[PDB]
Amino acid sequence: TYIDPETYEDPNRAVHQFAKELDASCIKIERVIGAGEFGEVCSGRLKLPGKRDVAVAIKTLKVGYTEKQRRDFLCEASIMGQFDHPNVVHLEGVVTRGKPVMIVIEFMENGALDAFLRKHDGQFTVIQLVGMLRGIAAGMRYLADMGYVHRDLAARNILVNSNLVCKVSDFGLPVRWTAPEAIQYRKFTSASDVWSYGIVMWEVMSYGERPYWDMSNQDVIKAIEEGYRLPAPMDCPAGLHQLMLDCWQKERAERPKFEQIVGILDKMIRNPNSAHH
Repeated sequence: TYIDPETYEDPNRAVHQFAKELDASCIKIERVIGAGEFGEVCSGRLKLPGKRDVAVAIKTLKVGYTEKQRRDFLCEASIMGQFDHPNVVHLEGVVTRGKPVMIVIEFMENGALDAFLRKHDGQFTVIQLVGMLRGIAAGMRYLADMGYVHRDLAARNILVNSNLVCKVSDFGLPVRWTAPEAIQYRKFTSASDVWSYGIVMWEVMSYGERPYWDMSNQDVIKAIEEGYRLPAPMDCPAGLHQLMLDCWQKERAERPKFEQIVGILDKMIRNPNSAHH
């Protein structure tokens, strides 16, 4: 079960409990692949004993960090280290003292899902896109069952590997992805994650359009309050859009659970015609 590392009196102690310390000499930084909240994100490789090198992403904590930043940065590792599922990004380990501070994660060659789909706009069949959504739902089902509420589920936080497997990422600690009760009353639960999941479905079926396009945050909020919901994207079957609508139920208890979502998508894969009903 998920342990919130901020329940520890010393959060540094949780890092060492859940994340393997790595020798910096075994980490090769090859290229800068992104900017993070805390420092550059790089691709490279990690040398493991007896094994061929594994390709990794390396999140750096930029030099000159405070203790608070180090703590906040490493919290991601102390959370990610607790998980083991095919659709959740795997933690290789961390470098926390004595050498440049880093979190080392499995390399996802194709990067963030929203950018990936924008690049490959119109190149995936409904069944392929549904397969991606099913992977994300299976990752979320696992997390919800572990007692973990994500809060920032969005296509930009889903990573895609060279085999097109989609995995949940971003375990550190927005409006248009967030359930109304979470925006207004800070009630974040797995049911508000299901609302976010609905938005992710729409992002996927639209090949990475911005939810609600150019509407302002305030206009999104008001629209949702009046019963507005985003339409089926081009080529999106009606049944799949109905599942989005179900994720966006005003009353959180009426939204499907992730287990139900997985089942529904599996049925659309086995019987693709049923995606229209």
